[PDB]
Amino acid sequence: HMNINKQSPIPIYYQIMEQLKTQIKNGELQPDMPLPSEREYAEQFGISRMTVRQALSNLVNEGLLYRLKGRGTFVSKPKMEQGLTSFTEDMKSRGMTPGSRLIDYQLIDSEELAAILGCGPSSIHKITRVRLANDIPMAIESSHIPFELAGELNESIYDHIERYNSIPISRAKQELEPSAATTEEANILGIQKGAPVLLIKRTTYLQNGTAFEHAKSVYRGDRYTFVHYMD
Amino acid sequence: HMNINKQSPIPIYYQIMEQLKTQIKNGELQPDMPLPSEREYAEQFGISRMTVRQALSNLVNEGLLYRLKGRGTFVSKPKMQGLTSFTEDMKSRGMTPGSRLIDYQLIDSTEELAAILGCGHSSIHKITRVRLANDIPMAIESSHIPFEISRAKQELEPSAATTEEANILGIQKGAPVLLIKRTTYLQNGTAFEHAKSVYRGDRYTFVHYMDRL
DNA sequence: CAGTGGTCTAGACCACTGG
DNA sequence: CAGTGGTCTAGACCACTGG
Repeated sequence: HMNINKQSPIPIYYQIMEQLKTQIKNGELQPDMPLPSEREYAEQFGISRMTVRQALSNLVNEGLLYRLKGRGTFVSKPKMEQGLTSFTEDMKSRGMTPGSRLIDYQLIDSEELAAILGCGPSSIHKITRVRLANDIPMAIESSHIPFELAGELNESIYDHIERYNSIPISRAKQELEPSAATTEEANILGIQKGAPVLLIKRTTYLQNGTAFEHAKSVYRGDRYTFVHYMD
Repeated sequence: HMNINKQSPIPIYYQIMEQLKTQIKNGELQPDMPLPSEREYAEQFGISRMTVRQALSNLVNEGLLYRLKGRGTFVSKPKMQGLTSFTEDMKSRGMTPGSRLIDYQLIDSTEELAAILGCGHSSIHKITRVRLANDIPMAIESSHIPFEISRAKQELEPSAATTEEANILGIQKGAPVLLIKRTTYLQNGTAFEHAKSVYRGDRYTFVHYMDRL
């Protein structure tokens, strides 16, 4: 039971997206069942087929619908989410309360390797946090960021990056590698020395196709498994 | 320079997509230098604005270009992979993959295994290969299929080598290994292969790319 | 067959951007 | 200001599925 206002400042395709999205969650529409036609939709609202099509085409492009030559447009088979996740979002996803304990900060310059994150010789933020879940330490996170891409700040946080620049967030590159806990890794995380940890190098790009952050993290092997989902 | 076949059975946006893709890889077009206007493209080829826009839109959707309201459409710099087997994963690393079978079986279905995919307690293939890279042991892989493309689910977990694990791979016992459970589903929405692998920590790092908005 | 998505056209106004 | 992507319209032919 759908409603579209051509007069609204909110684009018509978006109105059609946002509402259908809920008609699916609410299961008012059922998977492996066709929707009204592109042409039928276009009439019911008194808009152009292509304007129907832009919303539908976006939803299919997001996996919520699918198409069959000569038959129609169909709703889909539900999904789960994790791409592009931070620790806080990774935890809320596992039903846990994310936490943060700052343990180190510095401003240091740069070897050639730090320059490899698309250096703009420059001054860098180096925040070393301890990541927690239900107040249990889960990981140690060393985050690397330039002043040529963030300047300075007093944080009290993802959006600052897209805010300080033209560009939004896009794609990310994670490198995982297994290790045994060093005595300081072990100490902080509260595990035995030599205990299995997971070393994650996450470098993150703008839609610029430019990276802003390179993060070396250490994750406890006992309480954390990396879950991933591709294609 | 760029060429459009309006009569051809391959659509015009796809023609535009494909060529542009190479002008970007080849660097004929430069990152952070804008493309010709949407309107400029439409004239230069003598086609409609919107069908140019379908090509670009698709490319921007693939991470290869980005748009700036009021300014234009710009290129992005980064490199390519995606969708992994052991063997494509190695070729990607400049290496020649190999396989040595060390076990094969058909066993009953236990419920935990059975919970993935359908019915169980039903005939399951269990192939255990030792995976090779330029003739080095890299992993020990126990792959599971019932005998009865799309999405994949990988779970990584770090560990220390058990003594037989160490044995095969030719590494010290207790050495850092990487435990990967790779479940892959068909377009059916039904699971196809469940693989429990063990990877040496010394010579292997897991690499992975993410998208979202 | 009448219906459907996939593609395509030749125009239109808007909000936004930079100089 | 003039240019750009963002949106929209009212038509069109096609190749394809089903009864």
